[PDB]
Amino acid sequence: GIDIRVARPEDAEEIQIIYAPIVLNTAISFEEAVPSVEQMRERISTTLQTYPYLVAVREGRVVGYAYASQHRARAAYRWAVDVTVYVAEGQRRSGIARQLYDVLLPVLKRLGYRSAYAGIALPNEGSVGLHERLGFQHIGTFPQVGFKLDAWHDVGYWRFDFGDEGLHPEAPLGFL
Amino acid sequence: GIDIRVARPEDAEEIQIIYAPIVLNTAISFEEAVPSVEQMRERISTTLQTYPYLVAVREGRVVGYAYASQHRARAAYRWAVDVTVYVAEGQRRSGIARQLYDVLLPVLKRLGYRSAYAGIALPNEGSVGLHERLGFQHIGTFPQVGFKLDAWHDVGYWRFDFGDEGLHPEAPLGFL
Ligand SMILES: CP(=O)(O)CC[C@H](N)C(=O)O
Ligand SMILES: CP(=O)(O)CC[C@H](N)C(=O)O
Repeated sequence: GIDIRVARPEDAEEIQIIYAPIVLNTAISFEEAVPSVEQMRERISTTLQTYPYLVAVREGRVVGYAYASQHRARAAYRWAVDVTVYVAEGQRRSGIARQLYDVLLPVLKRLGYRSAYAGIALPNEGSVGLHERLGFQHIGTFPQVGFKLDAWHDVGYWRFDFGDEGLHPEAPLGFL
Repeated sequence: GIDIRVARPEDAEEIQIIYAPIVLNTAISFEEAVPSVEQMRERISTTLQTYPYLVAVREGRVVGYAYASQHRARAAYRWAVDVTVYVAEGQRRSGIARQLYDVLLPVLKRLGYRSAYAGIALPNEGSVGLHERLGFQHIGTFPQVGFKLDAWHDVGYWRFDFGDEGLHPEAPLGFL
């Protein structure tokens, strides 16, 4: 009942089940083509080489996942990280989401990142409240920055601060 | 006498001369490695395959350049584009920058983009005023997102709305 494990490439099929509808029918993800199970399988592997990738299991099945990712490419951005959480289309009011974050965030802090950023396609008052009750501060919005499903969607950014200012290179999740 | 030209890889050298010290000792660019002339020569070629790359020439020399680049990776971001302008560290109080934007922006609009974004490392009253008097809206700031030269830097984003809501795929600057 909502236990959080480190993900694995074998969990690709159940992560795709969650992600496929989001891509086809929502503007939650700004992708337009559904990645295959094998494609999701390479993503998980690639991510785990440097970043945490978590899954939330319930009754022995994956009902949610969360992974971190590079914020930007330039060197001076290395203490910044993107965070991404998708719960399965129904077991929300989450819950699963807050928990996935309750594990992902402290692990991020340990590795040395100073800030975490979440992209939230607007409107999504449910997703917004979640982040804001975790401590995320809204720091900006890119209006009409994207076009999907015959509509112009804004993208807002929420920052989670870890603090600090001594500056040493962010270590990676033990290179899986 | 302040003339705006479409860049070509032969301008690589003079582009670096402007850009190399900016990387070494400013927070304007978050690159840490100083790019060579060959590296810059490949960036110009690659950019010109899809995006406009401009230079400002006066007295037969480059005094400012400007280029467009992909804003984000995912498909629904395809009508959004990043903009970058660097002028010569002695020919500023520009001038040059305004003339670059006077050319770059309308090209972008005719290419089918709906919004252009400029990322400004803060503080910079010089660059901020420029964008504000051109029509850019401040849409947010990423606080302490970068660390370089023993200091944490905020990055601001300014948006230039081209308008429209009919949505046809952005065309490239007549590919090389
Ligand atoms: C709108 P987008 O595709 O940029 C980000 C999607 C999701 N919120 C995430 O955190 O990955
Ligand atoms: C403020 P800046 O000039 O470093 C922008 C960096 C670039 N967006 C990135 O991909 O890191």
